[PDB]
Amino acid sequence: FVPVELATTIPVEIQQAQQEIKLFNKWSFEDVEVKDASLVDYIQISKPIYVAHTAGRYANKRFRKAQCPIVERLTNSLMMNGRNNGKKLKAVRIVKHTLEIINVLTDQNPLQVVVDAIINSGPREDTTRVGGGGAARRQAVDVSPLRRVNQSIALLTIGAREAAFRNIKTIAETLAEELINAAKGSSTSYAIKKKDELERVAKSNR
Amino acid sequence: DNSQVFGVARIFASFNDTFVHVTDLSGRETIARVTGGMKVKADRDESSPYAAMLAAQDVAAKCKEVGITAVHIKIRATGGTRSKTPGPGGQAALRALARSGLRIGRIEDVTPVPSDSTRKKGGRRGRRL
Amino acid sequence: TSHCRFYENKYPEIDDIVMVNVQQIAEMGAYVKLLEYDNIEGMILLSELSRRRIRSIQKLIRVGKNDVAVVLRVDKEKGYIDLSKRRVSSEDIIKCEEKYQKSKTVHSILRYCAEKFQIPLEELYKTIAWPLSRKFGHAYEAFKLSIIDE
Amino acid sequence: PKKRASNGRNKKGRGHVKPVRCVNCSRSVPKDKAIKRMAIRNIVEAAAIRDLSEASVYAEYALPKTYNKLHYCISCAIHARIVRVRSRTDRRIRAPPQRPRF
Amino acid sequence: SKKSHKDKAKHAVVLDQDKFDRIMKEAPTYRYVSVSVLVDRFKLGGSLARVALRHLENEGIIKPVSKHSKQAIYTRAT
Amino acid sequence: KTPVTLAKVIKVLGRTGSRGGVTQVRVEFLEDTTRTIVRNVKGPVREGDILVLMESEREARRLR
RNA sequence: CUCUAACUAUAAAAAUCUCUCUUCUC
Ligand SMILES: [Mg+2]
Ligand SMILES: [Mg+2]
Ligand SMILES: [Mg+2]
Ligand SMILES: [Mg+2]
Ligand SMILES: [Zn+2]
Repeated sequence: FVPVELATTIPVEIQQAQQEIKLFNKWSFEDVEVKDASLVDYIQISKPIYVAHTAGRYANKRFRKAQCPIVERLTNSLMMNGRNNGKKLKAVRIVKHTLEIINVLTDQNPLQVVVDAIINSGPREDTTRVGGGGAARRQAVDVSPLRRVNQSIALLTIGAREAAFRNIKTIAETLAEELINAAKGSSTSYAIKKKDELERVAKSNR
Repeated sequence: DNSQVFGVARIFASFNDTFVHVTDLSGRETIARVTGGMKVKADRDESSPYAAMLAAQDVAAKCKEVGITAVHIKIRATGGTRSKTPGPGGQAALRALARSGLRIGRIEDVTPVPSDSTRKKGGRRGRRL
Repeated sequence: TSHCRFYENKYPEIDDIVMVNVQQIAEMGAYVKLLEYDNIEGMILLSELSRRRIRSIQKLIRVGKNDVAVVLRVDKEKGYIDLSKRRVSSEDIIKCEEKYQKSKTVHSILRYCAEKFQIPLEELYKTIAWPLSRKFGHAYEAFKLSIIDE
Repeated sequence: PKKRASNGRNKKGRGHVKPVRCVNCSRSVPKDKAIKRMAIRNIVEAAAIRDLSEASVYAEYALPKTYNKLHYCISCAIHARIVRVRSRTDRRIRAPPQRPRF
Repeated sequence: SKKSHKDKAKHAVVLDQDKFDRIMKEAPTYRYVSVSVLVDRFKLGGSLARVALRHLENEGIIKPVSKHSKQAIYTRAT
Repeated sequence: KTPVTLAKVIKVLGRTGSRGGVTQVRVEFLEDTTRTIVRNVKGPVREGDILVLMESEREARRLR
């Protein structure tokens, strides 16, 4: 489909008609929908990218952190444990594998799956340290949408890591199965389990 | 006069464990005494506005069940010798009774004010928290 | 193979008093197992932990021991328990301590029974313990009358 | 040293005044050194008037106000921020705080 | 600390002919196939998990989706 | 009975709390353009976000 | 050179303290 001759031969799938930017030349951001009306404008699927790693100034300002592609935030949040703080290449490989797994499990183009998992696992009510010293209490507070996104990412990656620790299963696949559980209300997911626990503590302490 | 069968909610709002108690016009016939400490667990939060909404919503449900549709309000603090000031919660109960279906009219305060008697509890130097 | 809860329904009930074995404490208390009902876990929350002020979190919990408990709202969809420790009446603790030990002995006997017969506890409690609890209100009184009357 | 020329009492020519109990801690204080506030408020808070306004019989109801003085012992008056600890030359200013809104 | 895991072998170190039958008719009905899953079904120890999985790529029983190391991702011939 | 409602913040009423990490805002509901309510929020918000409120009428106050 | 309208809502507990005190004249 319209290949261009040059001195250097770019491969088939890279050169064919790729004015249709894809995540890893595989998964498209088109058709990806945001279910909850709130967290739109807090996830950047509108912006297409060819890799999940773009080192840009995304933390100098108050809110430019939201312009980050959601997949890159997930990547950057995979690397925990201190020892593995850097090595983004490792994180991007793991997330690429996990996208492939989601492509396997329930074909549903994986980006929609991860976005839905992000939306679902957000805790809409949190608690706050309010009780003064003597009669300590737990106050119930509403939560920021951006904080819901960030919290969802953190709980997902924490569940993935704790599933992978000293475990034969790998990080890529544990993350994948957690995302699958989180797309629906599968409470088997650790992330949604913690989200439920937090919601319940907030509710019981209205 | 479109057949609004009337009631009086008579919220008694203290500085702890407020009350909502809907009764007939004469006040002789109670409907859903259900109170603030009915639906909260802390026993410190009995005065909290959330207790007010919970008590108010359930007594409103009982109100619809029985048939009462319109309500007059007798807001009452502890009154007497104690603090003369409406309880923090009862206002939230008023708001909830306004919200949940019930028609409201003729707001009144009936806090019992004494004519200077029955020496207030506490001694001369009073509470010394 | 320990399973098959002590009373009629698997999930706790309204304003019921139980006892808990505690294992783990994260931030807001301890979501830890039951041994009065099946083996499910439950939240003990710090604002509702002890009569005195909560000065220490390690002393009053005693991971791996038996403790009083009351359930407020039973999650009869998935198996969650909201549980309390402070609001149990002083006379209520001891009478539940009975009920709890009452329940434990029947299981202690029927455990030995299952392990020697390799039949899962569920069938034994289905066949024996439940009709006894229905007939005499307690399987312990049924066992005592079994000793006396065949 | 005499802290206040007006002696901080406002009795000045009465011998003795009947005592009045504090509203918070119930400490009895002379009815003149008895810092006192007109607690006039609408029976409903302005934040919740609208719910009342459009969900009530008797179109354009009065929505009355509740009236009462509050009498504090000066200890409560200071701690509950009713009265501040002012400065020296600013003590002899007795005009209320410039009519809070005008 | 104490070896309170109470874990047996929980895998298979050397296969059986019956185990080979298991894996052969097992490629169908498992749409996601990885060395992790193969160990997860108690049937492969893991050292030979990759060995067996690569063997499944003899008749094209399971095509690769991504043949990177550190894992193996495959899906049945359909 | 899951009345998950949405409220777009129309104005931010300062930051409160002993920690100082909570922010009170005035939010106008996405539906029912009439109603506004003041509520607490944890985490950064700016003029235009959409708070997901489980509960609607629990109008919290300034918190110490 | 004409005027007098708004308003909220906290308190748990915290005892004691060994020295060593030293100039201003151009
Ligand atoms: Mg004091
Ligand atoms: Mg004279
Ligand atoms: Mg004075
Ligand atoms: Mg001493
Ligand atoms: Zn006082």
